[PDB]
Amino acid sequence: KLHVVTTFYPMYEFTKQIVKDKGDVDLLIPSSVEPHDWEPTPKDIANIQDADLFVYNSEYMETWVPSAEKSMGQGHAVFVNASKGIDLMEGHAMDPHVWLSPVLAQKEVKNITAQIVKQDPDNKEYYEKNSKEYIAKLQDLDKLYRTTAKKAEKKEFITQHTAFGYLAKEYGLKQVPIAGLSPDQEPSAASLAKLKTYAKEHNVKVIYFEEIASSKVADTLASEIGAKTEVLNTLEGLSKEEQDKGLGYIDIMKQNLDALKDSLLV
Ligand SMILES: [Mn+2]
Repeated sequence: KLHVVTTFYPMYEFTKQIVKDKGDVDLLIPSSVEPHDWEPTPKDIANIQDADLFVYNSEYMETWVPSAEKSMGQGHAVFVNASKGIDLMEGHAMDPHVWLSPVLAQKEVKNITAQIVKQDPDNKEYYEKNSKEYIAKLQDLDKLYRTTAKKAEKKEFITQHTAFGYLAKEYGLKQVPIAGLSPDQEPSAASLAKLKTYAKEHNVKVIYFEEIASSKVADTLASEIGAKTEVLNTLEGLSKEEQDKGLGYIDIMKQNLDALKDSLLV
């Protein structure tokens, strides 16, 4: 019966994970479209005040929320951000990718459970039960990263993006991004020469990207940088396959650790 509306995927799962069958949860941003820039339509705005609660990640993430809450009211859906209580981090422009930390993730699950139990105090034990059980999985997940990081002597991983800033900090890891580096078009002669030398003094083995690397790129990097390319994705979205496959936060996050391994445990 409880109706909750969420922004992008990770917010959706956390919520549903604690609510399960006791509530109808949906996601405004379909898992296959950039959430960062996504902008709501009048229809979406309606469904928000239409629901019992609206869950979002951070005002620095879904930058359209603050405007939405104002142009709506309180009698309608009760807004609730999961990043509430998280000291954020060095992004003015803050870094909203906190859910990419199994620890901060737990926090969000707590922050959401709160508003959930409040809104529907009857099913209190239920929501509470599920919540604890997910925080467990999340903690079981945290052990892995915390174990692999200890057994790792690399402590640093090169990337093309930088959404993994909170995952690094949580495990004394260093996320070193590169200049003009895209998974689509290969780097410029000037950039490549810059990255190339950086790999000579860091014995760089793998380079991660937001999505799969194209032929050109994946190839050039091999010969030129003499390195490979791995994914390491932000649970910002899910491929149609993963959806039908069920692969979620814990699943896709485990994938992310694997890739890391092929660099940390060298
Ligand atoms: Mn992002």
